Amino acid sequence: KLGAGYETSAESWGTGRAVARIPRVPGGGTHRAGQGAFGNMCRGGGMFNPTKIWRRWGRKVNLKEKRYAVCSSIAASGVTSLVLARGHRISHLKEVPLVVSNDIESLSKTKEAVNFLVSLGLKDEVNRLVKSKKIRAGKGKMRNRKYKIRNGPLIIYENDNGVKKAFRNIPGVDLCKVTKLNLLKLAPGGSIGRLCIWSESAFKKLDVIYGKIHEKKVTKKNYILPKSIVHNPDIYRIIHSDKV
Amino acid sequence: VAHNNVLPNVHLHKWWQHRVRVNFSKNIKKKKRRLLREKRRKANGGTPIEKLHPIVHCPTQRYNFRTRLGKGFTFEELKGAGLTPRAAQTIGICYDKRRKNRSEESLTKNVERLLKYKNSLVMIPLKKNKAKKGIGGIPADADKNTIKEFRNKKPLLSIFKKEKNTKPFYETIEVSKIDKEFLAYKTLRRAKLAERRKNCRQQKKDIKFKS
Amino acid sequence: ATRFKKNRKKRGHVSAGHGRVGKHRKHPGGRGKAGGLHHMRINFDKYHPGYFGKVGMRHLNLLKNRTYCPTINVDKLWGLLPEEKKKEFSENKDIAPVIDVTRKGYFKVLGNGKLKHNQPIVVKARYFSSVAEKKIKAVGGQCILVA
Amino acid sequence: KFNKQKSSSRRKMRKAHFTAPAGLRRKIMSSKLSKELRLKYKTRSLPVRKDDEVLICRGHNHGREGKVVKINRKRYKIYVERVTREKVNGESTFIGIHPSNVVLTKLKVDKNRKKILDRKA
RNA sequence: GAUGUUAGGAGGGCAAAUCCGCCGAAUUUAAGCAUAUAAUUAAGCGGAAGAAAAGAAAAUAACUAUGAUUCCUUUAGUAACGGCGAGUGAACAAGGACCAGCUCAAACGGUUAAUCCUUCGUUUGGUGCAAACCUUUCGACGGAAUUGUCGUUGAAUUAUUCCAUGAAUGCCUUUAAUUUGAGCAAAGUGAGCAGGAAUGCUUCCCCAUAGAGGGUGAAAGGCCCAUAGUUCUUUUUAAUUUAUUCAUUGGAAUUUUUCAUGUCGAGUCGUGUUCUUUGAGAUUGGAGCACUAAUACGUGUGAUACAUUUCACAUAAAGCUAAAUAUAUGUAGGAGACCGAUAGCAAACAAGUACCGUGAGGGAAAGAUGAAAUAGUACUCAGGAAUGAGCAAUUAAAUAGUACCUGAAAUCGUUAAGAUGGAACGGAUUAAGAGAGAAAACAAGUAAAGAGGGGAAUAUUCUCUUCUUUAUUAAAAGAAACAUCAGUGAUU
RNA sequence: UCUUAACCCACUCGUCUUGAAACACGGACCAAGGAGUCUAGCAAAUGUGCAAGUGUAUAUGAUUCUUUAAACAUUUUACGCAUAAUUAAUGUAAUAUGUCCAUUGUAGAUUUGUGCCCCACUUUGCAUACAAUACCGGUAAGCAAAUGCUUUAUUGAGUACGAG
RNA sequence: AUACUGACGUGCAAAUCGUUCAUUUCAAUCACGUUUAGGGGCGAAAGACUAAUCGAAAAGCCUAUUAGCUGGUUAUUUUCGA
RNA sequence: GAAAAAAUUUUUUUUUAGAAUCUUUUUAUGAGUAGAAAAUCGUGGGGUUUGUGUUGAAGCGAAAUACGUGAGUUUUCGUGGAACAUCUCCCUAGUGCAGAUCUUGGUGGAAGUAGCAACUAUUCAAAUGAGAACUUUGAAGACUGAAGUGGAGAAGGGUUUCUUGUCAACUGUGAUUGAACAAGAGUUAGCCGCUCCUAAGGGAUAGCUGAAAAGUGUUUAAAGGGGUCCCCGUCUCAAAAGGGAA
RNA sequence: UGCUAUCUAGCGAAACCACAGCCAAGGGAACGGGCUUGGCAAAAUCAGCGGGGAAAGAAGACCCUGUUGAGCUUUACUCUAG
RNA sequence: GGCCUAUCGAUCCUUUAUAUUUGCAAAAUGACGUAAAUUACUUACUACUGUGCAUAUAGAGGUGUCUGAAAAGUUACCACA
RNA sequence: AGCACAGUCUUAACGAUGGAUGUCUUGGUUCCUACAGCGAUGAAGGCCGCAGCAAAAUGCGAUACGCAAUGAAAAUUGCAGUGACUGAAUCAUCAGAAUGCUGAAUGUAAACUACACCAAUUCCCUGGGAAUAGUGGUACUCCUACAGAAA
Repeated sequence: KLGAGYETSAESWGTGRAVARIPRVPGGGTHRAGQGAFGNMCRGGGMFNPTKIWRRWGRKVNLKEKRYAVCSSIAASGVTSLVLARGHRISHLKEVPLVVSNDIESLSKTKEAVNFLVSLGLKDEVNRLVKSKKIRAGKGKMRNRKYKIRNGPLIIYENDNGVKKAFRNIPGVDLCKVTKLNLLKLAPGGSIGRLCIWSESAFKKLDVIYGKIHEKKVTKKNYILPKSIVHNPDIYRIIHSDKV
Repeated sequence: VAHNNVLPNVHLHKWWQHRVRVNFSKNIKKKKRRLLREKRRKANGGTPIEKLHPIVHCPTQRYNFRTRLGKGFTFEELKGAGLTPRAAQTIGICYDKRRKNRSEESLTKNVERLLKYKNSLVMIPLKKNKAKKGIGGIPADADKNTIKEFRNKKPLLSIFKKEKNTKPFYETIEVSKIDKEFLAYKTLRRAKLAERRKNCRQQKKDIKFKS
Repeated sequence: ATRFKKNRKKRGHVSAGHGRVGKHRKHPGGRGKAGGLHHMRINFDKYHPGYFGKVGMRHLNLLKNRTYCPTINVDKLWGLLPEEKKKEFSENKDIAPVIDVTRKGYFKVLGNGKLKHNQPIVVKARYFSSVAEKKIKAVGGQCILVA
Repeated sequence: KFNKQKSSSRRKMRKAHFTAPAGLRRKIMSSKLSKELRLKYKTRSLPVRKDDEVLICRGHNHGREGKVVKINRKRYKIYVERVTREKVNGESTFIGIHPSNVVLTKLKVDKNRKKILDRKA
């Protein structure tokens, strides 16, 4: 509040009568009177620096950097070891990226989705998600941040026929359109290696998007993927080698 | 001021704290603008609400190469098109009254653009099922089969946007068709130098003409 | 931001890095740039010499677009041409490339650099340097004054 | 969830809960219907009325059936005949029961109830 | 021009966050101060609106030019201004949002003002339950105005092509959006355990296009309201669908050919001067005063005073106009990486209150029993009474009894232990007391009989295991002590 | 562990001040609250992405609509800053063109060879330092029939295979 | 309201109380109503007074004015250190 | 890549390191205000991860053969009864107090002390009541001493009045008293005042200035009275002690 | 002599307060209640009193200082009502 | 320049010197110069082009509290840090 | 039924005292979205009333914690009291009716319930009969119309 901590008139009767030299509230019979008026040490004294909307809350996050983060997170999501490290219960999964047919995109009901997750082998993951409904502590509660849940599958879809409506209202599971990928969904808490479930439609569209077939409207305009500084990270194989 | 620090150039000595504004409405404002124009177009039967500008030259030494959307076609271009001012208001072409239509090349280009629009345009019957030939160089009233068939299709609104220009301009020329004769630096300096002599001559010409 | 600050390093330290003897108070030479020439003359002379005085006539409304100047050197003139196209010109002795520098955005061509010997090129521009002109003639190219 | 018309805050819902008009008070004085009756009426839950016969399913008083005496809209408590309690001075009153804790057996039929049942089915 | 309680009307005042006018400072900065700075800011007095004002060229350019307004991005911390010190500081272009035009006035129309209004009336429609609104042409009777209302936008004249027009019959079909209030709205109040009582724990079920939210005797998708989803009814505004004949009157646009080439706002511009202001600089805008113009081949502009001449561009001194844009006040929503009762609005509350001040004014302190008081202290005894106690008594719980959650520290009381010759405490090192402890601070395995648990073989045979219990052999571990070395001293 | 003892040692803390145990100043006590922040612009540092470009501005677009107030996209000469300096200023403006090679030195990282590997010669020779030449804008001086010239001076934040 | 520089001096009182003393028919005293307002008033002049306020009243604001000056300026270890 | 012990070659018992800000090893070094750096530890919130909850957590007091150089951390018992963490990683901040004649709130020592000293004085008996120096009644003694602690009225206050109850707190002692608290009751006008009249005064009309706000007030007026259509005329409030019927 | 003080019954504060509370000498910021060395030093109190606590108080009214002021004056500077 | 060691002064401003160097913002002011042409807005070619102001470079005019405020008294009425 | 030393200081235990801490939270907070003027046809503000038992903020205005109407719709309840088995008891909506005295405040006034002047006024009945001292109007400026006066 703009006027807070300063609206009162203020007075100074203590200098020449042995009371400390901070301003005092004027008046008589009210028990505010003769009390310390304002200043950051005082009751009613307000902030030392009043907060204002001048504050640099946002940031410019750069286009090339944004693209790199999405691509690299998708590549990280690829890696099986990273998926497990991220805490996904990977044991009964049957491919390194999890890829399902076109036929996924039409699935219609929460039970069918659960059945599909069980069929994949994510029953244990679904169990961890169910378990992970817990009350978030402290003042968050009073600000309507009541429960915290954990993050399981990210479903990447093209067709809108069923999956969009079906995987909606599944605790801990996220959805994204192939064009409109989100780094916040791909890497929660900035954590690399989220469990990604793709439609074949989505997977094929992805390949098109970041260069293939040269599709004029689907491709990102003259975009070029980044390349690693190290050509092959197996350093110990270099060490092992005969020349070395 | 101290050490290696540059002199400041801030103007925060005046009471700026009640003369400052921070934009938190941007993306929602953009959404509202989109919603407003979308609602308007839909209310107009989905018919175009877009305005077709003349192509006009960007000014002075810096921008003379470039060309942009202008205020309005104005009478000479409209007369060349065969369109009335009233028609120009009635249809989507941009309107004016004091933009002169200048040089031949610009006028010829804009009448061609008008002609392109005029050929393009199809006009819905005024009263529906009481079709007429009608006024202003506006198209005669559309038949019922065609207009319905056309309504189902997208409108073609490409011509509204600015056009592109020659992609390579790297063109070949044979060695014996060019020469080494030229003195461009000399030509420039001489041209500026001889301006005074010409200006004086031209003033005398202008006096003679006026006489 | 708040958790890495110098105040967090010095949190219980009284004056706290600003001098116990000093007892830290705001702008104690006077405000802003104001002590320049008077009290900060040594700083201004040593770090910003040509600051004080009045130099030159005035031009009341400059209008910077009137005198606008986008330049290229002859060195980078060939660089406006693609590699494969340039190879074709290198191969074919009988032809030269026309380059419209203004259509590529430039008005003046300056004389820094090298033009490859025995290799005609046609350069179209509003302005050329004396050196640029000399190089274009020397290599058997042509210069076109163009508006 | 999806509608942005109504608040998802704790704060508004509570205020609405305390400041209720009578129809709202009636809504949050509804009880679940008996199983064959739910099939009969095509209705999960019904607003309590004076001469209704409820069964208690919760608290220390669970498993007791009985007629409703008085309904207290203000404290949101129904009173039932066989849930008596003596007070500090030995006066007998009925224990007030929140309507969440009871399942309705025989609803009272009346013209207003008939209209409600006709509306529901 | 007076006068009228003549008949009909209007204004006044309030509210102010944003808006528009006036009028209009200083603290402050320069480390002093005077010009500059704060700042054309605050206060003052006025006017408006849901936005206002501004706006259709007396404009910008010098290009291959642009072409009403507003707004943004920018130019630009730049040209420029400045005790050229401190300091101040635009506009045009370009990219965009968004874009809308126009009419008085002269001029033109006299075998007729073709105008305008009040009062009296009168009928072709349409709603609504009813109030009542809404369309609708036709006559009077009064006035007003020629000191100029209405029509016209050079003038006729040709061909083309539209619009108003009136009557009869035909016809109001279908949807799509859009937006209100409305409704309906999935599965368990299933075992068992401990529990004051589950929404807990298990365990057997499930539902989700609803696992947002709230309430519900402890954390609820299945207890309730709600939610997601839908069924309508409401707003308007699109598409679709249907018109056909018969009838006058009038207007408009182009297009020919002739003919008319007329016109364009004065104590205003301008200039001088003064004071103010700005970017304006030998004067940018304002204002006072003095002198005071030209008529469209004029005169106003083209940022350094001037003369003399170009050329480009505009048309002042009359007027209006939607949109984008702004909004800290009132009301309504929705919010949060906000505060959590000394904070957050002064105010979580019977607070703009109490209370204080002659008055203008100044202005607080101030939330929580329990699931349930339709569980709020019954009863008895001792008391003048307050109260107290109880074999008596609610509650799961009363050192939970309404000055009721939790109940810190300061402070003070009771009991016990210690201390005590002008301080008090401390450090370092032991001591005696007073407490506490077995987790390294001893005891593996073996046999006996209790309690559990597992694995294998083809629901139960085989077999592997850990704790209690009786006693029965190991052992290791530390502390001592001496000897033995190696390092380092001292001794004779 | 707590508790007194006892030997030896033990001056009110904070504070400004050269200097406080002070006859210097503040502090009866306890609890809670209580002071280098935020914005603007700039700089160096270090990370990160790209590189002679870079940022995507206002804004548009979408099969984007609890969380979405973000995220995603942008049908080849817009603008900021950097790609050139100089200068009151009309202006002018970077090897010099016989060569796709590509300024001169001296140290100097790196490389060939000889007599695993340090080596001792040679061999090749970046950054960088110290110099040097060139050459461009300014200014002189000398000339000047204007494609202004001229070895020589001087001067700029210059330039001599771009770094932002 | 002269003196006792009386009592009082955490008062009976933010100027009281006791005793002494001046005044008492006029430039007298008292009431009520009324006038003159802040760089202003008013002043038998003392810069007096103008509501426990005066060499410039009270209220609110510019304002969180400004202060080279006074005071204060908050967990730990390690390193270099004037 | 095998070392030891216990058994009776074979059984049993212990161990068996490869995480670059990392592990092993060696030597040197170790002062410190103002000041600079790094490593830490804690608080509020956020994302993330995987847990803790009424077979009682947080919180709080007292502790612990506890761990850490340290800030701290961890834990026990007691109280307590609802929400609590993240060291896995990383963001963010109204983020760490002994002190400011700090702010605010509570509280002590000073201390059962200073003190309850203006104003000549009370006694006896009785009654009431739980209880009487200071309530009531009586008897005495006294005092105020008509410039009265007596009557009346103005200002100002406002049910303080009065009866009937009455004693939680108040009535700076006591208290049954009360100007405290509770329930009621009560102020009667042709003639008494106000009300009316004008004054010192104030506010306006008429004007005129001033951007307005205001500054002025018959002063460049076509204006309330009496008359058989004529003759006169600025208004208005202002005295509870002037004038003023009874 | 009165009224107080005094003692009881009753009611019942405040200022002040780093921690405190015997000296002497020494050194020391050059005059110590605490420090070093000496003298010494044995509970608890009641009534007083003024040697000390460089006693209490009020951010030295004195003096000096500030590129803080304010008041006043002139033939100080710059204006200005008249 | 004075036998040596002394004999002196920023920015802004004013002023006079100096220039085949410049500017006053769409243009011009020598000079219609020199040629041709002749219906005319002809066509070439020319280092030297009005008043006034601004610059640029070089001095001088001064600041002696001399690395540069345009600045007298007074307070025993006084206040504050 | 004995025995303690006192006082002062310290320790532990247990209480008083106090209101911190912790936990809440129908409140604040900032932002975004959305609509957005009232008044002589008497606003805002202010008084004075009005509850069965009723003081208060709240609510309402002499018909006064509501009247009527609509949509919900069976209770109400501290006591008394009022209804149901659907214009009743309860809510919400709220368009009809009602809205004291004031206040720009406007008949002259104002520390006044003081004071003018012109209309006397209202109801009931079907073209008449009854009641009541009651109720209105009458400010200042402007405008249009009319009037009778003044060129």
